[PDB]
Amino acid sequence: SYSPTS
Amino acid sequence: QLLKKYPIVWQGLLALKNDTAAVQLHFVSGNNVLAHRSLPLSEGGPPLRIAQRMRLEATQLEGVARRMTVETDYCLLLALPCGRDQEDVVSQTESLKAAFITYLQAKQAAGIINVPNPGSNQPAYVLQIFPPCEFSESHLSRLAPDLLASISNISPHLMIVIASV
Repeated sequence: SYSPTS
Repeated sequence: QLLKKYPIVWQGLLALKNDTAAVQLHFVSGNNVLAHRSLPLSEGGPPLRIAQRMRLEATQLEGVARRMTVETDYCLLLALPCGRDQEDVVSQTESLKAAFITYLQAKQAAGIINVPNPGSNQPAYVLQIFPPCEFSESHLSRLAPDLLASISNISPHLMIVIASV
């Protein structure tokens, strides 16, 4: 799973 | 150098937030066709943008290692800075150190780039972009110990694992 960068 | 054994297969710009860095990607192991198929054109196009990240934690890294067990399903690349002269190289290297390596280490993450095939909104390839870390040292030691010894704690770099999905 992933998460977005700022 | 020994970077003839690990040939340059891509040259271009990486992007992360409002930062960019010029890199050359050296082939280390796996299936080089995945690089040609997954990476963009670099003839002046938009930079290769990191817009997602994955935690450097057990199950995330196990997933990356999972795709690395057969040579046809992954590509392992080493990213090194480059520039048009020594002054440019220092600046691109400082960008790589400060805006990419330091950032990913501070977040304890790898960059993630999902590459789609046109017409399909299912990912065809994923680029997993590691800063120097325990995971990159493990696999570089296993697959290219000569290369690792020349860069470890010496030259800023990223490890890129390309997996076909």
